[PDB]
Amino acid sequence: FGRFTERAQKVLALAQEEALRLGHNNIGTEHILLGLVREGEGIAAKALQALGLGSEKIQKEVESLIGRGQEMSQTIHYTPRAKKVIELSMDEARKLGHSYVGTEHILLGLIREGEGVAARVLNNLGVSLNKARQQVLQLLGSNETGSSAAGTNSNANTPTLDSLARDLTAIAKEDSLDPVIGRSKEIQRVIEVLSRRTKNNPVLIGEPGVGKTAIAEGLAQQIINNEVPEILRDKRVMTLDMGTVVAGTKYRGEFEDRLKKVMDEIRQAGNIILFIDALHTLIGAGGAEGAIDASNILKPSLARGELQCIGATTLDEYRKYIEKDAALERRFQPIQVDQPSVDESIQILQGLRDRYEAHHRVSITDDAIEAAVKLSDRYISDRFLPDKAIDLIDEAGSKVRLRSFTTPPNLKELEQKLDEVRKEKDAAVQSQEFEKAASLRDTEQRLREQVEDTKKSWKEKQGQENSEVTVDDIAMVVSSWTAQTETDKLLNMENILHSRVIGQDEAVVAVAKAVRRARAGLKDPKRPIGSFIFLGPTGVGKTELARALAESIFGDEESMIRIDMSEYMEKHSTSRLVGSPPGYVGYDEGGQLTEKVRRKPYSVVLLDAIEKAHPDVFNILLQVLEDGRLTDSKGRTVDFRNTILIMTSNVGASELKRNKYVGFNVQDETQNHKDMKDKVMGELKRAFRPEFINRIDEIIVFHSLEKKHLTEIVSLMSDQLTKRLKEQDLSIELTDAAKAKVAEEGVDLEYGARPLRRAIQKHVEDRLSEELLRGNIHKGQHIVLDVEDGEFVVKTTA
Amino acid sequence: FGRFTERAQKVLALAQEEALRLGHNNIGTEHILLGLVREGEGIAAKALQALGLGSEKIQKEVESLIGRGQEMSQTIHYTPRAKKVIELSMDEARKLGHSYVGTEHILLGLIREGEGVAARVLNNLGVSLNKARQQVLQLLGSNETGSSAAGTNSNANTPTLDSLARDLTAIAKEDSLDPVIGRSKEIQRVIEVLSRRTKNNPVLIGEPGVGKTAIAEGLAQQIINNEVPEILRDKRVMTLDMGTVVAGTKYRGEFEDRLKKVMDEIRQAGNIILFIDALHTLIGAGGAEGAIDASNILKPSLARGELQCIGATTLDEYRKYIEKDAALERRFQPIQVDQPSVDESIQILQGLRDRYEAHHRVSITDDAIEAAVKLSDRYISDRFLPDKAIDLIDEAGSKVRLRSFTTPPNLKELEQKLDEVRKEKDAAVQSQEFEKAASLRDTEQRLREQVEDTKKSWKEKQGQENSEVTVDDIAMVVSSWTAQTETDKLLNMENILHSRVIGQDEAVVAVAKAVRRARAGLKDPKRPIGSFIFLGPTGVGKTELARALAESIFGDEESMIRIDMSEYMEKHSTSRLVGSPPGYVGYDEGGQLTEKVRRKPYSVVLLDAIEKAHPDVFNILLQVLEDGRLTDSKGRTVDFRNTILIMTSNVGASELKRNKYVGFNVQDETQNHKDMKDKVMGELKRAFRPEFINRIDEIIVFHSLEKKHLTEIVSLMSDQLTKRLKEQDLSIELTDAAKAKVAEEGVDLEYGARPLRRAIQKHVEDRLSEELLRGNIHKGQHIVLDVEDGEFVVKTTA
Repeated sequence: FGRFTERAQKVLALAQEEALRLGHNNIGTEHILLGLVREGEGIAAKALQALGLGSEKIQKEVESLIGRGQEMSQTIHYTPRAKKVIELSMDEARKLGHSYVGTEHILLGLIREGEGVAARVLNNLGVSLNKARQQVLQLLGSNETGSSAAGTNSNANTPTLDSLARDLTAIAKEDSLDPVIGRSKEIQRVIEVLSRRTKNNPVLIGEPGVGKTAIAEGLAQQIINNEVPEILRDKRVMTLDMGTVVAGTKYRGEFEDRLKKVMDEIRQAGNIILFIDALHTLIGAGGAEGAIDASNILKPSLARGELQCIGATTLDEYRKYIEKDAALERRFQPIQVDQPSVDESIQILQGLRDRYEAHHRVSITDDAIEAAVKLSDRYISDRFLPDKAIDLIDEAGSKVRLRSFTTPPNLKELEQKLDEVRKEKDAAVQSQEFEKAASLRDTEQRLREQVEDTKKSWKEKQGQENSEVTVDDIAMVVSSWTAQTETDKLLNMENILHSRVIGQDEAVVAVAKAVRRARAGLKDPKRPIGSFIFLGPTGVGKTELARALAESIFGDEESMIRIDMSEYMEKHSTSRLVGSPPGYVGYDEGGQLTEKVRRKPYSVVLLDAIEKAHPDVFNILLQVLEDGRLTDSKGRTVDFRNTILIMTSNVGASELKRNKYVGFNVQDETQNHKDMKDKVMGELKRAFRPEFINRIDEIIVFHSLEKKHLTEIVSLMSDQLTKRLKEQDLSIELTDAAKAKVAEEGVDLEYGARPLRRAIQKHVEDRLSEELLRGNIHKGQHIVLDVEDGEFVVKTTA
Repeated sequence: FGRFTERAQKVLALAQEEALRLGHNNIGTEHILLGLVREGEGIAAKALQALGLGSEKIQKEVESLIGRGQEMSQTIHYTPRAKKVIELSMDEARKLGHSYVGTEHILLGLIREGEGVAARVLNNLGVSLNKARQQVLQLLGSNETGSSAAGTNSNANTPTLDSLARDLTAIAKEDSLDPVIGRSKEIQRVIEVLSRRTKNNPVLIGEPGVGKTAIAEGLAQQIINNEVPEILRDKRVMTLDMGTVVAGTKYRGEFEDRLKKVMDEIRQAGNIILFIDALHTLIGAGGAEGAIDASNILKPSLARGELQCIGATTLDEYRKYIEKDAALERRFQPIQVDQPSVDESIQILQGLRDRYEAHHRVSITDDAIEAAVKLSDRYISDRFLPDKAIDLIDEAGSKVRLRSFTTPPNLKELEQKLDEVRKEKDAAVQSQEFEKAASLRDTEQRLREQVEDTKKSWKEKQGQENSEVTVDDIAMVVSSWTAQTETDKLLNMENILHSRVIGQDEAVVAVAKAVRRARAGLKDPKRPIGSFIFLGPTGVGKTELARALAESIFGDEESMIRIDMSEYMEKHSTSRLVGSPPGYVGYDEGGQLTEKVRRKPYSVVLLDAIEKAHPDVFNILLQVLEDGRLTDSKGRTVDFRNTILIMTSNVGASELKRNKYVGFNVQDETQNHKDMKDKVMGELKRAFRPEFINRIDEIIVFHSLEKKHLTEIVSLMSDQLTKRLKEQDLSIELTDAAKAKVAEEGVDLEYGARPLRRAIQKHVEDRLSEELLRGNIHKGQHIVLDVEDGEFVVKTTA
């Protein structure tokens, strides 16, 4: 039902006692009622005893019902009536100060459900339903136990400390104050700044937003025992809570007045610590609106150090307060608030991990924690390092906890069946159709037990799967977003990149391995997952791999940035004029490159044809390649952390486009291979500076046809064909038998490689469409245009 | 009289029984009254029997009104009295919770209609009208029908469930709400997210706009029966829904406070699931302004795992929450939600067909759905895949149902007469003018019946027509906007393109058929539905076809975007289209091309002069043709889906200007045809960079004239001639003989047939106008340019 204590449950179970003992085959509210009076000295029972009802008195009425009875007590469970009462009471005990459920609450809950079996039992045994709830109630209430109140055993403090406000020291006497998670060196660092009084205030600057407040609670604790100096010893800690300070008078003027009142009482000689949150706002410096200019009072008080205070200030705002002068900053002092970096991340995860067992399957395993962090860093995305983490851990740790209970095969189908019956049955009884309902009822109960037995027979599937939550689990979950499906993308990357790369087995494998290394959790996360320079030809080379990489790692062809370096041979912006240039490398930094990768920090950054472009532009790109950042535009830091940077180039192109053929011998395959496997890496060095090339994982080499890179261009256009009809309905393929025959038409010596789209168009597309309009193919079928007899044939494969 | 209960309708028809039985030829309320008291055990009847009125008592009065009576009962229908009583009863039923109006309500309806036939019957039989309505009320008029008394159980629920809101758990107990449509494996994938609590929130990302809420209703069901985790044994789903919260509160601060209360009740921790609909609005991040940043409360609540929630964010928004940090991603987690793609579309169509049943034309057919879907996808193509679809089926799904019943033999003329009568008759009857009315009345009812028989005579045309909404029906309707008669626009494309093109028989058939190929299905919808190069002379074929293509395929002449790629060169746009720092290649990527085509992604994109245009431009153009998309404008996707990219090319002209002369020789002309239709697609290739232009579907070559062509060009000029004067309200026509004499001026070896507009201007426009100005014809009569003796002749005919 929920969560209950004994006392409750006992009155309920006494109902079951009555199930067989009174023969109430399913036990109504009356048995629950009897239950209440029958635990004797339970608060419900006691109430009923006030009304004069003994276990007897209830039971006599109760016995006048079924009368001991159907002692088979078929379906020896509750009734729907009693199930309402139990559910009501439980919650009616939450309502009446009890997290779970107490005996009293069940009688009270009975009263609530005052039309049920209990209710009529009680209206037959005289006593009113509210007189009963009265009696239970007067054995609840008058709480104040486990609590009291205290100020400060000094309270020299009084005119201030009355007003205005909570004191961290006070609330920490019994310790009803949460840690909160650190930000641990910060708590130490607070005592550095706070046993100061011309740097009175530690001033916590960081993401708000992780829980700055954890650090603050730090101070309180350490002034007691014992990290603190003798300075911060012999002190009392008071928080300047903004709401009481503004008061019900609801003005800034009132806020200042109350804050002043604290400053006068500060006569404790700096032995009082006052906490001023958003101290910069109070200083009133920075912005076009200061947000009150308390700085005037605060400055001599802080400077004298009589006001010794605690600062919570915002990253930029804090600068814009110490700038104010001349002892304003003789308070605040900055301190790094922990927003977890990757190692720290792991530790945070772990700290609330075990508690993911409120929604079970996680915690466990260690490797998964590590994965959570690490796997996010290379695969998905710009997100914060512990947030990334914790999510994966829980994500997978649940994914599977359902797959337990989704493996009952799909014995959900059982549940489905039972419905059809009920219906049939019900409607049949309504006709009567007595026994014509009968068998349908019976058919139900067959089902009912069958259904339920196999949904919880896969509680064995819970003990089987439902904790393990590994790297693999975590990766699958990281992929959900985007080490199962983060390394399977990698491990089979080469296969995937080759199917949209035009040959160039060299290129595919080079990129494949470098990305597969980095993206599997083992390298290049700060910089691009692969920075690369690609020399090759085009359409039998480079671009097509840039596309294929975007597609495989990040999802979709068009998750690809694209900047032209030939414009960065700049002077296209003085008088030829090109998109919004402050002056062209300034365009790259100031807008184009940085904005685009900030937009997708999870994409193939494609810096096309770096080539003869200004080496200074390459220095700018070099910061991406090394650091994986640029800081530009408006002060944005653009995370190329989870990009794969691909720079194309070519000035070797011709050979890289010139075959690998048996053009005059088979040694023309194997030295043309070698020729291309040379031409990329030396035209690379000749194109631009080595410094550039040096922050590049691999030099991706693109070759050309044995027969074979050519026939892959045919298959790139033919694959654009195979892809394009499902959007309107229809599965199209040019069969490989035909992709070969279509490839036959792309040979001349003097012109090839390009005509292929068109010849696929004529011989496939055009041929299939002029046969589809006639009505030789139904919609949503698979259309293979094949060769079957050495000629085109449209065959279907659904 | 509406769709209402039988019991009502029965008292009404019983009036008709009294119509003939007492001879009250048209039935007043006494007969309705009689109906009421005579049905015995109807609530009205029973009431009247209380009041002391048996069928007898009423009928005695009724019989004393007429008795027997014209049993012929001339016009044996209702009259305004009885019809009012019915209208009234309905209102007397409205008040008693009956839209299905019953026996009581009519007796009640009588009461309403005091000093009427019922009413006076009752005031003669000593029964006061309100005592009668009383009597009915105190039987049926105290409705409590279908009582269950709502709710579930539970009481702890109070702070949450008070607020806000109809909980998912409630609606699935009796299954009182629609599923609606999933995304079923998604419901499983969501419950996975409810098996976790530090990635708590499944986050449904998709169009709003799908009926997403169906997946959410999913959860409820799977947590119940029965295979769901140990976690989700004790799970309850309680809803946080914004709409009720904002209503009657009208402040952001208060709204947030209510959301805080919702977060608080979650103390049932590890027993409760909270549904946050529009979780994205709450996150209040990723924009430049929030939508109320509740995220601050939700994120730590989720991290602690006390809150565990069901999230609906948005496509991009899931990123823009996971960015927020540092347990902001420990909230959201993505889930796949689809707006129906084309195959799904077919299923949507069919599913709601049966619900359009009150049209008897939607009904049917599989093929009709298929047409709707398939045709919509390629043609308009400006909406979404099932919506487009369902609209076509239904478009046709009346169009023909109207052709069923366009006019039953249009005796609306009959009615016109019957009117003339009404008047004639009326005014005669008004004077007396007795027999002078007689024949007029008689003429009236003569007419009247005559109307009605032929007004229902295309119910024989219903037994002929009354369903047909097949393929062709659908096609016609899509053509109405813009398989068979929309695909007749594709199949008969050549005919359509030639009629608004300057000859160019080569060009017309090539584009026509190539587009028709793609629009059948095969020839690339991912890519532009036609990529093309149009070579030849401009204005002498090219542009004019781009227009004509738009017209046949897309349904509008001027559904044509048009960008010049040569300005994107900056070669005639270093000084001509540019000034200040921003300029033209920036226009092409940055907005012009991408924005315009995103607006209409069903337009002829006409990319002017792409030979000598930027080599950078061609990389972009190639990307349009291949990928079918460009991603520019900082992340906008421009759908070159059912665009027809038409790239023009200056070169070719000379051969195209050579013609298939009637005489010159015979050898070279019919080989000049063959020469221009071949050589031109190769003058393209020699002029510039192949990779873009070959990765196009077809290379279209445009004549100028083909000698052969002239008399077709003149008839385009003549149609341009004849139309522009209609705007000013004059009808002119050139006879074909006269269009012929103009055609004489564009025969030609090498000069094409660009001169034909001008020569129509000189010999027609100018000539007719030089005859119109001189007062031979004056302002608003018909002007024929004829040839009669081989010479021009200006004729008048109006």
